[PDB]
Amino acid sequence: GSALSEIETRHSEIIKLENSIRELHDMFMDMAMLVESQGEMIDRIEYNVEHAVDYVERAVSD
Amino acid sequence: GSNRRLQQTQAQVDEVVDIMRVNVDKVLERDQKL
Amino acid sequence: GSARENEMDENLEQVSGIIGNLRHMALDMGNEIDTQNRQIDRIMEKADSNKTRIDEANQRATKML
Amino acid sequence: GSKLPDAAKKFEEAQEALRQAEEERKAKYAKMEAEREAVRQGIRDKYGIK
Amino acid sequence: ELEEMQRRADQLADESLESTRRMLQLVEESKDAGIRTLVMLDEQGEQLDRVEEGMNHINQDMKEA
Repeated sequence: GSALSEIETRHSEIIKLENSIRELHDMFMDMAMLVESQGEMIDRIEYNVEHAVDYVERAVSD
Repeated sequence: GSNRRLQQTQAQVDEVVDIMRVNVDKVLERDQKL
Repeated sequence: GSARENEMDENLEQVSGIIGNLRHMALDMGNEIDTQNRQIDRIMEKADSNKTRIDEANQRATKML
Repeated sequence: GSKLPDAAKKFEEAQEALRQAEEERKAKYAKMEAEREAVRQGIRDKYGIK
Repeated sequence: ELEEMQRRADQLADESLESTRRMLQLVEESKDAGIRTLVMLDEQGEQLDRVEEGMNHINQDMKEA
């Protein structure tokens, strides 16, 4: 009872807190994982653009 | 007592969790656009 | 045993702190990403417009010769 | 006599090198799209957005 | 009876403590992750602005045609 229970309940409540952190953390990881990957795709649109620029730009000046 | 400080903490998280969910969502819409 | 809990209580403090930080971090990402998502929406409209523009363009250039 | 039906084989081998590059590169992009849409969903469920 | 209650309680408490420890690594990593996440989004912001400028230069030239 009140001696041991006060614990057990504090203990329980902590697991709640951990699992919340767990999720939170998980979300933070995936988040990075995606923005990492997206960064890559993006710098390819940097490649695609930088080119299309050189091309059309150079195909005007007379 | 310090228990109250644990309640608080949890809230503080559950808040952020929700926030982030939404942000992950946003990001999915982003990843899609690429 | 107060020593035990005292370490516990200082761990939670410490945590609670960092969860602070992560809050802000979250909020910031959010608002900022939206911004970018807005930017990407633009770029999609512009590229679609240059599709239509470069296609009708070479049709006149090769229509000349 | 003249000995150049090979240049036909040299350049025809090049041309299938071009067929390989772009028709495969098109197929590889198709599957990566689908399989990262898988990833996109996998996690979407992980957290239950809709 | 009561002897086993206090031993019990001692283990339950430690488990909890170890969790605080565990919570802590989690939160650390989450932050690092947050920061890196942001660095990325920030420089990605630059790039995109450059990409927008690119799409504009096109708007200008094809306007000359």
